Amino acid sequence: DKLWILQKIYEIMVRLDEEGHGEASLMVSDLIYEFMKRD
Amino acid sequence: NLCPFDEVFNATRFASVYAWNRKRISNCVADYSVLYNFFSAFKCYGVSPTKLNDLCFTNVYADSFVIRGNEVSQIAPGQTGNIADYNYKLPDDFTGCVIAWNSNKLDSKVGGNYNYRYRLFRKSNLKPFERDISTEIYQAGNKPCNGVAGVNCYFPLQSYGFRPTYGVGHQPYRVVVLSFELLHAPATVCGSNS
Repeated sequence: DKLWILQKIYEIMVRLDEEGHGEASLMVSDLIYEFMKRD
Repeated sequence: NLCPFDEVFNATRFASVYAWNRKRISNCVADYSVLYNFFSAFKCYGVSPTKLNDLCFTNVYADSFVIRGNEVSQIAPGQTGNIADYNYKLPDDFTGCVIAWNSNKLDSKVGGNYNYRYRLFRKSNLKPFERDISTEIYQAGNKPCNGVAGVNCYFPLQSYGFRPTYGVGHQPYRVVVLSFELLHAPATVCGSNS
């Protein structure tokens, strides 16, 4: 399923923001967009 | 009776892109030729700003919001991306002007400016000039979310969290979109050389 790896990616985005890595959080955000834009 | 372009470009607060602001401008005269300096970066997809001073329109709409620097290229006709699809969408036949400028010193904050957000999840693309300000939990899987974020149940908006130390591609940019509407009605917005 795509749901597990999506959740893990989403959790990395959240963790990066909580630890002050905001810029890197935005780059992971872009990956979420591109991933869900697929089939 | 001059058009209030100063309240648009030089405004203190700017909206988030998901809740982009629209200011209807009418019943006034404006000098579009001075808009080459109204720091900036602008592109008109219809006639030049000089020819805009010769034309009149029923209403002029000014849309304004903040996004990342690397997302400004999405504020153009025929573009796709996170912003174009889910936040602010221009039609393929857009013939107005797009103006954007770096706003790092105003919209970034040490520790992060969490006021500005964008929509990351949506069940379909936006139609041109559609606005979506809903905050329903996006259900990515088949289990219900019951109105609370959790596994595969994501709050649909994400913050940019702008910080002064971001790379220029990730710094905030204030964007102003001018669209020119000609209805079957008195054209009450004219240029300088009209």
